[PDB]
Amino acid sequence: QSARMVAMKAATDNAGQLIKDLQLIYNKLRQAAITQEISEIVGGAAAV
Amino acid sequence: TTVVAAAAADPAAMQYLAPYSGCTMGEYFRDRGEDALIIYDDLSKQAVAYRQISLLLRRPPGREAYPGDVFYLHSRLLERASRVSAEYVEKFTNGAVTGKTGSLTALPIIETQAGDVSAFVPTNVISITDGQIFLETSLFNAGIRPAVNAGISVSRVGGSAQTKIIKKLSGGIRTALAQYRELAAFAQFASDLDEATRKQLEHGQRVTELMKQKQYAPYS
Amino acid sequence: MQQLNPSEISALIKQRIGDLDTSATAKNEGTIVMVSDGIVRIHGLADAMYGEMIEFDGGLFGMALNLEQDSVGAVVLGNYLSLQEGQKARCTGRVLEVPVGPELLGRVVDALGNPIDGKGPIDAKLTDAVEKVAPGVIWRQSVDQPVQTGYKSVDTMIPVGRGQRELIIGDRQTGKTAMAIDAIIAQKNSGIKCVYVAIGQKQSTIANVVRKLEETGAMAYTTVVAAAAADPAAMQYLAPYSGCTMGEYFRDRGEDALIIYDDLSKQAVAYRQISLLLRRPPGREAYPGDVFYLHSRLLERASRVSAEYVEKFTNGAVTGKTGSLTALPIIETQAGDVSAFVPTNVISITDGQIFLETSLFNAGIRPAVNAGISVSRVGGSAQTKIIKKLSGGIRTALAQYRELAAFAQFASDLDEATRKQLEHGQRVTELMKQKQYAPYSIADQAVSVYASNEGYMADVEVKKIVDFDAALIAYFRSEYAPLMKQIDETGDYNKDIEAAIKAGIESFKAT
Amino acid sequence: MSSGRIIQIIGAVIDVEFERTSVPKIYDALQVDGTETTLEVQQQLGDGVVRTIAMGSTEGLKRGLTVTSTNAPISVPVGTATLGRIMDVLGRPIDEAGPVATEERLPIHRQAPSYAEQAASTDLLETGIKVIDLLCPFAKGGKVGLFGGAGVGKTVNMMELINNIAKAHSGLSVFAGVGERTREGNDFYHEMKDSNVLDKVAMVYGQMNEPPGNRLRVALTGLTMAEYFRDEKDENGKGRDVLLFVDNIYRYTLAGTEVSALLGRMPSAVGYQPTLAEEMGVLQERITSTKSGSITSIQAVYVPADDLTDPSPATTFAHLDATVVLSRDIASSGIYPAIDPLDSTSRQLDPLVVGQEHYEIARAVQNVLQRYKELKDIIAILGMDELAEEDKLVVYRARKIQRFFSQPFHVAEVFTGAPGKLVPLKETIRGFKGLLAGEYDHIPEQAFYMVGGIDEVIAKAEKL
Amino acid sequence: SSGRIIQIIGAVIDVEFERTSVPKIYDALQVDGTETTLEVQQQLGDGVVRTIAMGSTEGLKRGLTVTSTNAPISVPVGTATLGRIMDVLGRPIDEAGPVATEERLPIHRQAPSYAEQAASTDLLETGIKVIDLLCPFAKGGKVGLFGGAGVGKTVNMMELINNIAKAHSGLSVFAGVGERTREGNDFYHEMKDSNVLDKVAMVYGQMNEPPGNRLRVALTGLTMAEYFRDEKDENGKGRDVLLFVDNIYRYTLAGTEVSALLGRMPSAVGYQPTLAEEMGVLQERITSTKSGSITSIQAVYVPADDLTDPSPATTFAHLDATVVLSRDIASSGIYPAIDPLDSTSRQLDPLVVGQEHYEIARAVQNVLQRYKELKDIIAILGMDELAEEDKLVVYRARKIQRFFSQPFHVAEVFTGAPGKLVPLKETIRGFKGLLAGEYDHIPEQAFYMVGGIDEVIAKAEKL
Ligand SMILES: Nc1ncnc2c1ncn2[C@@H]1O[C@H](COP(=O)(O)OP(=O)(O)OP(=O)(O)O)[C@@H](O)[C@H]1O
Ligand SMILES: Nc1ncnc2c1ncn2[C@@H]1O[C@H](COP(=O)(O)OP(=O)(O)O)[C@@H](O)[C@H]1O
Ligand SMILES: [Mg+2]
Ligand SMILES: [Mg+2]
Repeated sequence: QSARMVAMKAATDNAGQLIKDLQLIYNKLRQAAITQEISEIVGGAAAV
Repeated sequence: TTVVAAAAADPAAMQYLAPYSGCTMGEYFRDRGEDALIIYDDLSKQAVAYRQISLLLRRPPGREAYPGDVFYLHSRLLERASRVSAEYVEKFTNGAVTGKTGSLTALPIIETQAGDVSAFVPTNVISITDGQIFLETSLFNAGIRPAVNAGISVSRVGGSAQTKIIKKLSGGIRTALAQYRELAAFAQFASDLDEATRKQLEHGQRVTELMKQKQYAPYS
Repeated sequence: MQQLNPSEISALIKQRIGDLDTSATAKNEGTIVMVSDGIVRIHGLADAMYGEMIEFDGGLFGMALNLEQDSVGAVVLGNYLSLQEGQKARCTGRVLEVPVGPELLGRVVDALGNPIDGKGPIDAKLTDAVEKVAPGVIWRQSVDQPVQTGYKSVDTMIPVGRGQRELIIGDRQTGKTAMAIDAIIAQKNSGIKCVYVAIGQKQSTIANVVRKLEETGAMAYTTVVAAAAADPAAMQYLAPYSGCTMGEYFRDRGEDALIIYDDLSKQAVAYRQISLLLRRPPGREAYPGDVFYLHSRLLERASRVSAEYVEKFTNGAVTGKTGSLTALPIIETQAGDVSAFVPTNVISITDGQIFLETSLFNAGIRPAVNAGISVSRVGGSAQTKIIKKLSGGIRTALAQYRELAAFAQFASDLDEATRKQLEHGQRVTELMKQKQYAPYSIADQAVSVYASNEGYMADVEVKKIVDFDAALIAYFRSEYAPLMKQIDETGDYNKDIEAAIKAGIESFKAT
Repeated sequence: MSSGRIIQIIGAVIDVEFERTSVPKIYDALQVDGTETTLEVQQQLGDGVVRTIAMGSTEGLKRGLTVTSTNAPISVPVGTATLGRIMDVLGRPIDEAGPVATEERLPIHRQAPSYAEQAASTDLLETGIKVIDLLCPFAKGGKVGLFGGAGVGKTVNMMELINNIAKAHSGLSVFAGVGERTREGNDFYHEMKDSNVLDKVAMVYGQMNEPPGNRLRVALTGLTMAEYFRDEKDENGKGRDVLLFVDNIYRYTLAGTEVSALLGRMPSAVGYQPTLAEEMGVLQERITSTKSGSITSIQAVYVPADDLTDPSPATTFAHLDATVVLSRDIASSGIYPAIDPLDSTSRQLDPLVVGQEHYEIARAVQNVLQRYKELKDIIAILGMDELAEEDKLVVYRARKIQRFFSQPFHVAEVFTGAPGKLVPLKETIRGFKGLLAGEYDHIPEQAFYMVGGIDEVIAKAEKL
Repeated sequence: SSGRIIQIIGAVIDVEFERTSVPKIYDALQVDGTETTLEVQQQLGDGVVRTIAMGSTEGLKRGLTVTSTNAPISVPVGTATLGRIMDVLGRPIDEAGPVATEERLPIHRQAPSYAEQAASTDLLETGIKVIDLLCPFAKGGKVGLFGGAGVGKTVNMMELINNIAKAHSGLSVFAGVGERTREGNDFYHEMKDSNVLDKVAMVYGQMNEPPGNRLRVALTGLTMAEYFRDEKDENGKGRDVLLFVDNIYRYTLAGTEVSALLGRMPSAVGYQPTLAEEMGVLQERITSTKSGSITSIQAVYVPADDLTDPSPATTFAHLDATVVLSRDIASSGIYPAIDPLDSTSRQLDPLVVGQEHYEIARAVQNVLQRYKELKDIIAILGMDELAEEDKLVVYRARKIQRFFSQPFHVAEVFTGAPGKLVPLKETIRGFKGLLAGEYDHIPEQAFYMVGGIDEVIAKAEKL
């Protein structure tokens, strides 16, 4: 019982760490997507 | 066999037009009551070259610098590839040939970036084709040669283009593959599952290995 | 058809109606046409040169950017709100000059050689053109000469030679500016030159640094140039070039110097703003593709050169001396953006790089040095024989240690080899720390690292060890003063010297 | 003769022509003849052609209509009477209580403060709130980052800040509503009025019912107000030191993006104006102290999309000096204010700033509060009495700390009775140090709640 | 007669000529005043032509006269150029006076025809365990090095030169394209310390010069190589060709620098849409023909470590051997930092390297692949929660990684240890034994930065 308890605690901690990781990468990707699309739009508008 | 060459350093329009000529020859055989096949190698380079050509014309660009008509290009290209009625060619030959019917199959190649499928040209070509045939890198890296991913590659044609025996056999094979794919997430825990599930997994493993083959070594 | 030329002006048209040629005194004076945001399109200056300074009836200066069939585009040097078209400007014939020489020391000055400190009008004997190219390859000289940081970690893992280039990089308030000023103070007997450029900083901050260097007496062999955020974009975008030009003076006299580039990132931002305001089509992250060239043009100018090259620069004025120039860049990242575009470009050009980890600084480790991604491409050629011999694999061992510890965070079945490796790695970790304004002598690091490699420190407390070192040095400088005297006078490692060090170590362990 | 006539109109941007011998400079002020709308020079288009923005609605207007200039940037009333008055960006009363009393007018723009005037010292503002006073001391002429959602007493904290600065340091208060929603603005007014503090503050709002230029320039408006008050010297020189309240600077950046887009200029990395940093700075450098007088800033900050790496907050942090964050749980725990005493960061947190002992004390408090925070989970799950009794002592002491950091407010006096208590350092410091010594481990947590200095705490404890 | 400037922007210039004579699309242009040369770019028509700069842009004023040569850039060629360092124009910079050859050859030509295509199928060892196992070379093949910033690409280039060119007999050419001058001076001094300096001919274009010089620099060197490959040996076909290029990506970057200024609209990214064409015309000038064989070595910078930026991807399809470095692995301290996974070679079938070699390579590759998939779970769960075979796999792969670290005779400057030139036989024997598990009782560190399996055992015993 003790060992299972400790392992669950560690699992929770690793989950939190991975959550941080994913959140950071998500922010980066959202920024990149916005950049790409706005560049597309401005180029297309500049076409005329 | 015949091959037409558009080397990387060749003039852009040469690549841009070669597949059309290849289609011309393919049809030429098809219009003789015959059937044959052609292979399209990486329409991606062709698309990029046509992009360049268009841009030089100061053409109105679109997403990923692509004008919309690239669709129209590929459509009217692949549209030409199909099988015709014997009557059609027979009258085309003006009765020179009566029995046979014409047919033509083609295979285009699309190259993916990070295996992405949402890419514009892949999106289009998939929307056009009869179905997908897909290969995954890691499977080739998993020794799976070829590395077909049956999870996503299908054909709307179905067994209609298979002989009696092979259609008769393929069923349980597909079923076993589906089962094994189903239990992928637990594949690393074969210690507490059901015994019958273990048997299904073992069968999937064996058939998986059965799908290995060398190169240049086709089977009757 | 297309838009109007911003040069077809009813006045100009009527003038050509009167007569076509002899326009504006053969184009010696120009008249402004188009005004926006420190950017000025002007008609009528063909005598003007690309990249030339442009005088104004406003008493200000302009930067030549676009020489075109009918008009010229230029950027404003200083505030532009006092402007309007229909005003007069001219071409100086001089091209982008700036004062330079010994007189510059201990002055706070604008990016145009203008005294912003108000401590008397600064004079000069020579000015110089700002934009130049770095000398030829047959004129460079391999870097071999020490540069001091007074830092245990830096001097140990990352030697720095005169004429090399090493990036300092981290997140906001990781002590980057602190590292730089330490380096500056670390030069007070080297007799080498040093100068500081700041980009887009608060005037208060600039004054803080100014006063710090004052009280430290640093304002005796140094000069500072300010690019505050209030300053016009072009000013900031140009200031590093002026700093480079000022520095090269002494390398042109066969002497070495260090220039401190602060906030090159903000400089890049400003230049990007300029380019976009010029309707320049952008690429990734809106930066124009020349940013790589932008920085490289600056960076390559600072280096070590062949003595005959300067002897050529001299007219025999120098009998042959090794000319060199070292620089220090600063790049700021956004929460571990190590793969970020601009920094990646920077690394491509630098000969060395140092990155500081945020959490370890928050974990109190100062300086919080990521030994992993921190290198000096020259290697041991930049340190005395003592450091060369004592060091050699320590940084790599530390990196492998941290890798194992990261893998062992869910492992608890260590053997003795890995257990002792992790223990020693922790040990060496806490070794590598010091406080702000704590210049180490070389002998300090020498005896410390020798003891570390000699297991005199694995036996002591992970906490007390810092005291174990401080008191150790105190003991040693108390007792063996001529020994460290000699070695820091020379930096020489001899076997008898090693025996004396061992004697000092054992005497300390006896106390 | 400055009358120019409209030539072209789209949306909000406005174009006029003038004579090629008399052309207004950029940022000059244009009043439309026969109407109360105003035009702002943006870029000289040559040929006597100027492209400008309007200040308000644009309706009914038609081309060829005459407009004059002022040959100068915008000037607004400034003076002592400006308190208790709500004006527009143009400094024109909207309280509808008569015109502005002063005849003193100053142009909105001026260059950045001289390098020579940056005061050669850096010291700390005294406040009586007992929390920032230890953990995040403010510099003199600093920028304070403030975060957290509404309903946690933001207005209340501002109330207390104003009360203290005006009371002890005789500070004057200016508030700027960037992108304000009218209802909360009116509520804030009524609060200014009931709590007898209105007479000491100057108020200007820009609503989100206005074209962007209004919202952009209310900032500089309030800024200049503050500049005038500070540079207004006192007896024997030494004009006051003042505090500036500005809401949602992120809205400011957004409005800047607005006007840049309307000019037809390409976006930035995310899509902001490429010139973003320029206006950000231009705002910043006029926020500082001087050899005469000082100015300090409180700025409401909102982080859209929770991106600490977004360009707008990134540029913000380039000038931030202290960070204060507001909690929801802490307020729900009946602790006011709900300042998290664990995320607030101060550039001034250095032994070279607050002194040696003060620095170490604060660090020790931080350690205790951390230590207890990681204790919390174990206390929850594995009970309490399964730990080191020293750890339990830590628990009690940290609980006392948290109970103590809240205090009555002099503004809270009118709210719920219970007159507030002003407290400086050197007593907070001593009391906290003694608490760290554990010499008060014989007292319930109650004596620390809703109370002033440690002397008061012991008075209550004896009386409890 | 002569033309003159109309406008100046950056490195792009315009000249006005009489309709009687307008220059051809590529021709050398002499600024009649200062010392600057121009290359024709476009036939802007109506006597208007657009060009690029070959020197600094300064002193140039709108209207200054300029003449044509009616001839494109032609530089000296031949043995007299060897052992020398010339500029992008062939002018000496080594202060060795003028080159004693008067043979001249243009920088532009057509790609070799298909009929003249030759095929190289002859192995080429490197003495490098991870490469010689996972990336065999054919003498005369196309080999490229992919890698991000500072990932050690240059070091690998020098190591390969040391372990091939010296053992090679015959001429050799290498050119850097936008490089750090320090390394250039060092490398030149290095050959000067050696005696192969005569055998090599040397070219620089660096990140300190106007972008025009940055642009068409490699053309000179590759033309040198074309000459040499086509130079018939005295009574025989020409000696092989040793080619070495630095930072081919810099070529594309140089094109990018002006691509906009040509009035071209941006491509899918700021790149030029022409990209592929100027890439290919470069690439196809590198094949080995019936006459002569050319060995191409290319270090390729990776922007933002994005392998799938347009430039790396597009370049990628022109090499038989693929070699990419991984930033994290270097951050893990291993040298060389070559990914076992992505790096490939077309010479990898059992029909070339031998059945046994192919089998061993396949096996070790599959093991590493398996571990890589497995690597995530242990991040969540304890490694013990895995099957015993899985633990064996983990340890095997980790020790393989350790074994890949190979000390080099250039890396001693960084550390001090000597390099290792391991014969392929020892490599294959050691790996068969490892995948035989003959060493599943050995500490992992016994494999790190070592030579052969015998050295691994010696280290383990020294442990
Ligand atoms: N080695 C050290 N020991 C103790 N304190 C340090 C050390 N290095 C830096 N600090 C502290 O860190 C604080 C902030 O660092 P610093 O202001 O130098 O960062 P910065 O480079 O200016 O970054 P930014 O440009 O974001 O302000 C300083 O007040 C200083 O006291
Ligand atoms: N074989 C090796 N052993 C140890 N360190 C190496 C080795 N190869 C490269 N390095 C390290 O990697 C860096 C190589 O950078 P370099 O190759 O000069 O530039 P780039 O890779 O960007 O072309 C050096 O700083 C060196 O410390
Ligand atoms: Mg700093
Ligand atoms: Mg490189």
